[PDB]
Amino acid sequence: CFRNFNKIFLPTIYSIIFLTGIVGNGLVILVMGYQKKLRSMTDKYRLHLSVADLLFVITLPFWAVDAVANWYFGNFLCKAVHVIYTVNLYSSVWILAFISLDRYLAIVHATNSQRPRKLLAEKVVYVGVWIPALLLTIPDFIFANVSEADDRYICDRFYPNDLWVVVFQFQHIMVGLILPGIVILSCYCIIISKLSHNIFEMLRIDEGLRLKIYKGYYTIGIGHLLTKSPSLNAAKSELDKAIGRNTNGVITKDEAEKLFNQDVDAAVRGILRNAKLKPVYDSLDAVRRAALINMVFQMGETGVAGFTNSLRMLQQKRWDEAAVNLAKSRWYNQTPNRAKRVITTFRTGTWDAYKALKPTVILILAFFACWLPYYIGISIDSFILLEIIKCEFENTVHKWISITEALAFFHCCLNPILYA
Amino acid sequence: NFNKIFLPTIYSIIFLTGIVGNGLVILVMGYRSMTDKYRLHLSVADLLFVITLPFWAVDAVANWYFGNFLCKAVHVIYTVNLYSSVWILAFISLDRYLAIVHATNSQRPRKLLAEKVVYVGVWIPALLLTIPDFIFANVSEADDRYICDRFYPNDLWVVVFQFQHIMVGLILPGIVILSCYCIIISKLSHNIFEMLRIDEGLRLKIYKDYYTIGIGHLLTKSPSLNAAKSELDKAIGRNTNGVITKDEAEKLFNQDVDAAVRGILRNAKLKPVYDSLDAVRRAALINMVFQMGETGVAGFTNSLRMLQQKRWDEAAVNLAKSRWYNQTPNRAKRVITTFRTGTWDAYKALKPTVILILAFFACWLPYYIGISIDSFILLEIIKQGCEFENTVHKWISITEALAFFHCCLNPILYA
Ligand SMILES: CC1(C)CN2C(CS/C(=N\C3CCCCC3)NC3CCCCC3)=CSC2=N1
Ligand SMILES: CC1(C)CN2C(CS/C(=N\C3CCCCC3)NC3CCCCC3)=CSC2=N1
Repeated sequence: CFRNFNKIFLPTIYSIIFLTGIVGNGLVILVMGYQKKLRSMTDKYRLHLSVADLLFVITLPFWAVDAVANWYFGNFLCKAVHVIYTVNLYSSVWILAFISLDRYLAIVHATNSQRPRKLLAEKVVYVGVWIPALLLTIPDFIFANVSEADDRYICDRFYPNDLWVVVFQFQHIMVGLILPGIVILSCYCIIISKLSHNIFEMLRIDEGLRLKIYKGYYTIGIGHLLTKSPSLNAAKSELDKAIGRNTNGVITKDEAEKLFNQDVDAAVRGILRNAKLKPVYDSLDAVRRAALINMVFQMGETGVAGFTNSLRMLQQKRWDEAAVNLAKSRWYNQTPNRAKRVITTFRTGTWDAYKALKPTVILILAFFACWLPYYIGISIDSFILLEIIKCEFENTVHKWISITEALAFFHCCLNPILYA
Repeated sequence: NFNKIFLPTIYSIIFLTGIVGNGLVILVMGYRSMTDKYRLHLSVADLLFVITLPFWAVDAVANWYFGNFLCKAVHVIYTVNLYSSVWILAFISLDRYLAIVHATNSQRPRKLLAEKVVYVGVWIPALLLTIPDFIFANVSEADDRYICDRFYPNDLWVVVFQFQHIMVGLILPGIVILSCYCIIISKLSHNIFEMLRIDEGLRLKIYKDYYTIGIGHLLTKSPSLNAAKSELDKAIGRNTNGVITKDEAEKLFNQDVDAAVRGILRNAKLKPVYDSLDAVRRAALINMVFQMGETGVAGFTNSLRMLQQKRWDEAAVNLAKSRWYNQTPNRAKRVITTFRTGTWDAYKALKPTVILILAFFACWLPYYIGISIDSFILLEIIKQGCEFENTVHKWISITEALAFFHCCLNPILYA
């Protein structure tokens, strides 16, 4: 086979990203870099991400000049462009891994374990993400050179065997996607598990945990209504029907968690069906979502849906207005302290009655979305390389790899785009 | 040629030691400590591999006689064993981290991890990684002998799998093991801070008799604050002005503990006692050195005897008879309880885990040196020619079989 339809259209893509990326990241480093005021730890990591992108976007006119006609830059700049691309390739994804780590420490070890969150943001990021990637750039400092093949000069990495190619193109999948990707997905699974337990701890304080059958109808665990029927043996049959064994009126703390988690999912599925509740729950955050779930566990789907003004105020982020409006209700004088805690939870968004993770989820997912078509492409090239699929299809796939790598560069002008 | 005599030698020993060894381990807990239950998973993994070792010997001595199907089966059993063994040890490290660092926070997810996660994470992904070996291993009908091994389409397929092997087999499990150990070593070294914090007290200002900072750290014996600040400024390098941070106090405490351990390990009476003691009981001995000092603690000749003899109830009652106990009861009562129980109750086994993991990696270490050199020549960095190239290939052959002893170090671990 042999190695240009998208080569005068492709340089416009580097230019769009250079113009958006330089202006975008430039004003972020202008705002963040010289400011002292409102700094959640993720903003410090975002500055590291913005500086990494800014350094790399400066390299884009070179990519565009190389794509249009030639490489007039020389030996040193061929190495520099290649080293700046590698540092931005590894640091970016690893900054998101350190951002995901920060979230794990913020949700799981909030008070349980003092911050190492300060150390990762102030010092570790330099020698744990910056320096390794700055040293991983060494094979590109010498193997990347200027070729004077035809009157047209080609600047790229010239290794010696191919067996040197796959060992580095595996190092790229490992350090670039496998190692940081695991960290991010681990945090995203540990959090949602130990965050849907805070709902247990919130409702244990409010509804109460009873391991034996109590009443005013027959009840078990975190307020699980078994039957309205005036018969204890009928309550046993309803208990054994949805738990497994013939328990006989007594359950345990660990197995009580499961029963409650089933009622949480049933209420969540119900909220996602209610015309009034569905948009509000989708608008709210984890803690404020749990405060609304708490209300469904007490009033019910219809009971919550009734609070027209407050639900609209919760949907529109008007916290103090929603809390004041909710205080002027039937519920606030029915259960003064349970409503006091829930209202103040809706007011602040914290567990202070006993930290936003949502923009982080968007940032990582958008980065994953940017690089996804390139990963879809690169795999097919590796599939044809191993002789799994079969020359016209080979060079046409290479074409999409060129455009997807350039469309993936949009990840640079996104961290600044996130501030909407 | 010598490998026709030396490989069956290494196979025979490892077969007998491995079959009699792992066999016992299975039948013991075939009908409960969670660090053992994984050790049972290892015996099922290792015994299956030892069961295939006569095939290795027959095919090293003479011919492959066992057909195409059994060629694939030996390749799969080897692959399963390669990935399960190392990943069980990762889960062993993971369990200890949850047992030491999250002793209460994450109480029993270990009960699930050892019952459920082990099959979805160690067994299933290893048995699904057995697929390339199931396809590519076949019997080559060669001229004078039949050869059993994997034959891939191109040299690229070789690289893809022979590097995948280093990730899910060495980099990924090793990265888990090392990080777990790094956090355990940090939590138990933290834990001693909390002990002395309850006993010698923590503060960021000074006191006198004797100017002191942090957790009973004597700045100067001289009655001059200028010298107390001068000692403090130089203790943590940076300018202090007489004040330090809680996190900064740990740095001074670790310096005080490590220097005390450097004292104990350079003392003939205390070194055999400290080496024999566990993490919790080691901290209790250190606590005593912070109160009495080397010479003072080394004086309890009768007490130090039972501490290194695993007779706790005998040592505790003997120590309550000393001058030290009645003169200072509260602290001494709490330290005696530490030796007696091995728990932090006054304020989980770790050594077999560490030995098992170090012994496993030591077993595999020479093979990794040999496989490292072979990859250096294949990639063209080293150059002596083909003479040392076969010497390296002779090394890999011997070191790979010599690294099967890993199957043996689980039942042998009961010593
Ligand atoms: C991975 C990589 C850095 C490698 N590469 C490549 C191959 S090198 C290269 N130019 C540049 C890539 C990035 C650094 C500067 C040279 N080739 C040609 C040169 C003539 C015009 C078309 C592209 C294209 S896009 C890309 N990205
Ligand atoms: C990684 C691997 C399984 C690959 N391999 C090999 C190559 S296959 C093989 N026999 C067996 C190894 C493992 C499965 C059964 C075939 N070769 C020869 C046949 C001629 C005499 C020496 C051994 C030897 S030891 C080893 N280790």
